[PDB]
Amino acid sequence: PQITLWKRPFVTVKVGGQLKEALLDTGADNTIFEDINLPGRWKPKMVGGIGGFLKVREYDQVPIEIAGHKVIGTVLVGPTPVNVIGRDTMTQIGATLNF
Amino acid sequence: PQITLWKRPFVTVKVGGQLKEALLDTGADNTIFEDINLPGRWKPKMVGGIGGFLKVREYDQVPIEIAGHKVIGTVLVGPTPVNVIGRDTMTQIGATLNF
Repeated sequence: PQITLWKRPFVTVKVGGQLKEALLDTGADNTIFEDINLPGRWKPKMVGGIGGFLKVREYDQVPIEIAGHKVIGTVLVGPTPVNVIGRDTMTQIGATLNF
Repeated sequence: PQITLWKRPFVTVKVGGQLKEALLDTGADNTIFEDINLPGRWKPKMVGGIGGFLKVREYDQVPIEIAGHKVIGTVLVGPTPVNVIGRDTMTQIGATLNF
């Protein structure tokens, strides 16, 4: 649908099998979740951080659905204050910014 | 304008009478610029994540123009990877997220 920005743009997402709230974040390149149980095959990911490598897993072949749109994407699992839907998943979903 | 997310959603802005480029960032509550000189008193604020917690400055009565729209409010000044137009400013121009 169509979202104004008075509230943070949290949306309900079905990721893998599970329902989570995630923020649509046009400033973020990737889609990251924390606190999650993906059944997928994951691979480790190298992400440089303060004090060394952050603990970050990558899941491909992830069913993602937001507002009826069902897609297969890539989800990073790592430390993040909220779940974020970055531009990688927004573009697969035809999301535009309007003004 | 109607702006897709294949690239980083940068636009031209006039902040405190000066032209800049900034990323339209739906995941940021506030607008922040680096490397600008504003008139008047500031207040200490902090923005975080990791990279750490960053002490920043908040200025008031600051004019922002995005496509002939105009708002006079607060902005943050401090270290930031790119200039950022946050929700606080994007609501003042009518911006929406459409999926």
